[PDB]
Amino acid sequence: FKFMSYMVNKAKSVNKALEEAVPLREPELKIREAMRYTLLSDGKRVRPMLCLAACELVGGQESTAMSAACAIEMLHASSLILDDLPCMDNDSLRRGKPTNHIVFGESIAILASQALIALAVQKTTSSTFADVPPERILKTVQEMVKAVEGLVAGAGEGMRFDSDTGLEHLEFIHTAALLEAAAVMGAIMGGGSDEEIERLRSYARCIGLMFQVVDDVLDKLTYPRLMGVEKSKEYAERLNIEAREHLLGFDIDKVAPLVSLADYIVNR
Amino acid sequence: YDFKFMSYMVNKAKSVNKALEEAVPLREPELKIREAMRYTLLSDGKRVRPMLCLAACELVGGQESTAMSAACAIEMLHASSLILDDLPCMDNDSLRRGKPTNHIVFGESIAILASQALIALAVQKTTSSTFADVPPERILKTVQEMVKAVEGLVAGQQADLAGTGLEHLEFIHIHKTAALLEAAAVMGAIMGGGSDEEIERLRSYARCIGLMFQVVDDVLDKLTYPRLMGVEKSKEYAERLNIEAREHLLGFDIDKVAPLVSLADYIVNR
Repeated sequence: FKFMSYMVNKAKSVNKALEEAVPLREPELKIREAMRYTLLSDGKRVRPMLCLAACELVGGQESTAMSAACAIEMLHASSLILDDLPCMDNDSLRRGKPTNHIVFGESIAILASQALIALAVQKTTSSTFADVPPERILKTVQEMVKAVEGLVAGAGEGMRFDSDTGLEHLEFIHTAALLEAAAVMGAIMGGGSDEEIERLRSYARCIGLMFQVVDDVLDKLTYPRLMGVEKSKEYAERLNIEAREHLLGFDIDKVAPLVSLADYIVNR
Repeated sequence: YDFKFMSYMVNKAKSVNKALEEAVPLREPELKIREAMRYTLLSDGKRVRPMLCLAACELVGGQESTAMSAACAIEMLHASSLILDDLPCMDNDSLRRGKPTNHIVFGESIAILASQALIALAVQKTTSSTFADVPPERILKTVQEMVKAVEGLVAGQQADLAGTGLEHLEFIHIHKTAALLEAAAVMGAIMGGGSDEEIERLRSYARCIGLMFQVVDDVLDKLTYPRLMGVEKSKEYAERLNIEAREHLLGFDIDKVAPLVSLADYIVNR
């Protein structure tokens, strides 16, 4: 389907706004090259793509959220430069053959991740575009830095014995902030009502969660074995239903792309 | 040794510290990540940058009230970068001032997390300012000033890693050491109501005083300043810096500028 199309187009459209955000120049230069090595590899720009979406959805236009969108992907890149560190997951190679720190060193990787965190902010914060009331960018950056916090953050509590019979029901409790951010920033920039902004953050959570439920199905703690694939799957579809619910309120003519995104997730 | 100033510098420091402590409470969760940030952040300073921020507010006719979130921010960012530079990957320093560093108490994994939470909280706290008795238009200018600071730090941390009159040390120093100082001055200047020119005069002052710290410390003694110079010619650089700094303050109210002059005084009189 074309949802892939258009989906593909946004991604190409984004990839170009990205390559100009971070060009080649001497000062400083490698940090800029390290930035691109991770930032401009092939990836589904889901996060930025969702930003533009949320913007168009609330009655704005794609280019206004473009630099919000560009930053939310910058934060993404800053994070997994850091996640692939030995201190953290220590994934020697992911997607790319080597990871950033394996090519450039831990020192240079870490630095690059910071340059990228500064840059993202500068861009959303680069005052810009539609000359959206600056009162508004604030909330945008706010929500985007609010993101990096819950990103750092990323059981028990309950127990019962039926006795009818040997039941012993035990309950537990248990990220994807960049996704919510993307959604929210975009809705902000495109001129969103407080309540549309929150509808969209609810949505972003649901599809955030059903991404990894679905990916785990494709295979310490996983999402398999606990419960069941038959179970994990239904879970994911229940989420897809909720995501639809949060889309209720918006004009019917514009929710198509987010309805479709949702479905693209679980339909694998 | 000057009192009143110290009295100044101290009461001011206490105000900031109280402001910091409450900005980062010990509440769960990430308990040992709020714990890791607090360890470095709440550790005793040396709260010049926040002072300078606050001073620069008052000088351009603002209240200490207005620039406190900003003052916290810059000291947070100081912390965040400080944690990062200590990392084995980078300067590799187990101890600082007799106590041991963040990552030898919490491990590299948490240290890094703590610095990221700090740089994220730093930014947040400029924008998230009450007393919005002030237009949001130059809260934004404040934020970009903190951005530049961060690029300066990166720039500078990166140059530090390059193990005859070469003197790029000045570049290193400005970029890392002086940047936060300049950010302090300016972010405070901005919040206060300052003209774009009052601001740059402060930015220059902040830079002279920046330089002048590192020149004098080197002296009260892997290239350092007195060696490429010779012990003395460093010591006039200081006072040349010292004067230049003072020049930059000419034009201001000769009352409200007392601390910034006195600050310069203090430093070179070592």
